[PDB]
Amino acid sequence: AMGSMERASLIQKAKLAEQAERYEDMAAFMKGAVEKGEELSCEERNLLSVAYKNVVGGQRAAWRVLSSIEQKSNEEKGPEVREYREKVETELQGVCDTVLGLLDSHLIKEAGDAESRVFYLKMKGDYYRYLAEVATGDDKKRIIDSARSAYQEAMDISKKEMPPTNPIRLGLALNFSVFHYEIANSPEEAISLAKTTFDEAMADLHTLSEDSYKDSTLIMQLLRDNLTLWT
Amino acid sequence: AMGSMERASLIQKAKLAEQAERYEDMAAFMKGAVEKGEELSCEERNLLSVAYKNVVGGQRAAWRVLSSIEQKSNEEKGPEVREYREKVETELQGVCDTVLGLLDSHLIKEAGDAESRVFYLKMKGDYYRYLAEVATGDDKKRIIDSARSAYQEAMDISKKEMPPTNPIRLGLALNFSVFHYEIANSPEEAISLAKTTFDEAMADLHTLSEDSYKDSTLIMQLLRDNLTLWT
Amino acid sequence: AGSIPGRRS
Amino acid sequence: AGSIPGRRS
Ligand SMILES: *Cc1ccc(S(=O)(=O)N2c3ccccc3CC[C@H]2C)cc1
Ligand SMILES: *Cc1ccc(S(=O)(=O)N2c3ccccc3CC[C@H]2C)cc1
Ligand SMILES: [Ca+2]
Ligand SMILES: [Ca+2]
Ligand SMILES: [Ca+2]
Ligand SMILES: [Ca+2]
Ligand SMILES: [Ca+2]
Ligand SMILES: [Ca+2]
Ligand SMILES: [Cl-]
Ligand SMILES: [Cl-]
Ligand SMILES: [Cl-]
Ligand SMILES: [Cl-]
Repeated sequence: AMGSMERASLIQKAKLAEQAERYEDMAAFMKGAVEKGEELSCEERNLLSVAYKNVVGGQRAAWRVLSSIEQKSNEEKGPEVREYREKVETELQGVCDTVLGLLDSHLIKEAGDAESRVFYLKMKGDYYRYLAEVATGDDKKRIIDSARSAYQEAMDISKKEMPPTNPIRLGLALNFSVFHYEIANSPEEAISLAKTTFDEAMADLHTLSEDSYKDSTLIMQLLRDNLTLWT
Repeated sequence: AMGSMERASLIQKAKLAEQAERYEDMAAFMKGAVEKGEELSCEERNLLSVAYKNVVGGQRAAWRVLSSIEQKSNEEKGPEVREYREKVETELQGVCDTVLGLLDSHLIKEAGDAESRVFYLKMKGDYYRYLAEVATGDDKKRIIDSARSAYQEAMDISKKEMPPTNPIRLGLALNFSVFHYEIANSPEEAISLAKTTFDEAMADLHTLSEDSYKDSTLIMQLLRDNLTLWT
Repeated sequence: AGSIPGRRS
Repeated sequence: AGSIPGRRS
């Protein structure tokens, strides 16, 4: 759809869309940029993630509202609540499938540096996790396993190639811990992962500049917030 | 597009969409409901207004962000900011045209009671006002006049048929005052209208129940907030 | 200046 | 529980 627009113009318009809080547009611009076939820079990977995370985040919030109404209804309200929850769910699945398709064609396979590869495998884990949040059919177990496998490959690379304070490594651990707690029914694994991540980052803060320290400690506090919620 | 869904199901889904903060869906459901051809109840008129006011309100906010960036750029940023502002502007115009088309086919012509007719003519004034906010071509004056004329007809009916505390009459006066200040370059008319509206409502509050009082005073405070801003 | 909101809030 | 945000804020 964006095939006739220059890559650089798509990137510029994605930045404008973010400033205007037009995240659906932002995602469409970034999909067009990825489809140009060139690798993405660090900044461009963040535009891609911000756009889709905000789109799917709104769908998730709406799905949860509708799913709560539907569960309470189960006086006869008719088929409408279930139909509308299904509509939002199908839309959400479609966005996740689109993101997974960009990662598979061909972002992950060309990503050789640890920072890019970990970033994309973390995203893959996240969008399978969002599919798992709404899954109930014969493929639920396979969707959960696909998230697990992507996060695990990202973790293995991150532990070999990045310091324990690296923000991508920290955010990956944060999200994989949420996977364990909320999806995999493994709260102890979630707590263990968050605490070991936090403690190993703490012990490496001394190596960091003021700005890197600020970034790492911000994510450490997110880990701590979850640990406080879970314990 | 909604032609195969029951009227009652469209109304129910519009209410669910509002709860889920899915205002584009809400507007599509309400467009489908209007297109069934039956008049709308008070509650249904509010669903229609809420849906489109939230959709166009988001477009307006994005247009303003983009128009501010574009004015500052006028280093050469290339055509992208103007192109993207134009894209959002065209979308906004399309939504306004859709709303105006529902009012013209055939909500206004079948609305005989003062409450319904004033409500729809106020909406007509509002969506021409939103078109006027972005207008710059040969039709700008005619768009401003179309807003004026709709608001004026609504005002004339409201003053004959509704008490001065009626919330629709008050909201109409509020919006027409904003038209005078922001669109018509008539700040004195805006101030006069807001103050006379406020004072005439104040003098009628004694007739109202506690709940009607709460409604009328809420809109009176919006009038007062604008008067404080403008004086 | 503010115009009328869609809901009371 | 919270996951990573898209931006620092
Ligand atoms: C999964 C992930 C993605 C991006 C980053 S980040 O370092 O680019 N960054 C960030 C830095 C510091 C604290 C939080 C964040 C999240 C937003 C982005 C901009 C980290 C992890
Ligand atoms: C233009 C207009 C539209 C609707 C109303 S209202 O009375 O239905 N109402 C309201 C009541 C009290 C205070 C503010 C409002 C605005 C939202 C709606 C629900 C009034 C004016
Ligand atoms: Ca090119
Ligand atoms: Ca009953
Ligand atoms: Ca490469
Ligand atoms: Ca029918
Ligand atoms: Ca220069
Ligand atoms: Ca009638
Ligand atoms: Cl539906
Ligand atoms: Cl554009
Ligand atoms: Cl309300
Ligand atoms: Cl940031």
